[PDB]
Amino acid sequence: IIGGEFTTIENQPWFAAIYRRHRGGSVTYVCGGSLISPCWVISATHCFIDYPKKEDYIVYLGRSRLNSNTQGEMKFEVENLILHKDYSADTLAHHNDIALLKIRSKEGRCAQPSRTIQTIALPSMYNDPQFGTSCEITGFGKEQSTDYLYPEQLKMTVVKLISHRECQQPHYYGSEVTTKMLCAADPQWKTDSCQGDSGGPLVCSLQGRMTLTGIVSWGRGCALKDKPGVYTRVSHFLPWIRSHT
Ligand SMILES: N=C(N)NC(=O)c1nc(-c2cc3ccccc3o2)c(N2CCCCCC2)nc1N
Repeated sequence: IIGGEFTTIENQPWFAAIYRRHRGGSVTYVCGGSLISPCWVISATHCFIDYPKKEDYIVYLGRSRLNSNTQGEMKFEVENLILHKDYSADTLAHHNDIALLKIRSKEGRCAQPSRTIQTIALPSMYNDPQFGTSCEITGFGKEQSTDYLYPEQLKMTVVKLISHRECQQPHYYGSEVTTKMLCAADPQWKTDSCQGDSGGPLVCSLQGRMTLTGIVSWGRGCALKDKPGVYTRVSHFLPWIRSHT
């Protein structure tokens, strides 16, 4: 997250931290995700497509820091890793960039909700907020495009939904953005998602309820003028989600 503010998991209790085990033993951060039911985390396919073996991954819920344990956190193995069959990537865009992780503990349990661990509601079909609506994004991604390190503390920021009509402008993304994507950005371009925020939540208030509107997917750079964050449009994938859970 470029700009924004540091936060703790209580603020975004559905946020899932996804890591990969390396051949050799080291464990590195991969991507964010969102808990949509006790046994299911939703994320982005591009996070896993290189290393698509479920045994390689560790998922934490209730975790506020990248490389230290948070009191009350829970750790899971990935029982199922479900990537979208119609995934495709070009130079920039990732199409159908959505993935489901079924989580199970060593002792065979799913998430136990708590102050730090809660599910997020999915939107109703083809129902998104109007453009200009402020939404929140959360993650452990880079604080500056040029940084080598990820932040140790979770962050969040606010971005505003941009219309399909504005996003498709040539100086924005042209035809790279589809109707199954959403664009969001800061009016000054000063705050944004970045590398390591992929798979995390874009959350909007929809009919007086915090709702998973988008999943962090791609962008050209981070916090660059005329280059919004692009998000998988969750309200266009409900049959896929319902079917695969
Ligand atoms: N909100 C956005 N505008 N953009 C995004 O969400 C986004 N950006 C980048 C991004 C591009 C970039 C270029 C130079 C330096 C750092 C960079 O990070 C990104 N990476 C991070 C680069 C490593 C491989 C993974 C792709 N993923 C995103 N999902």
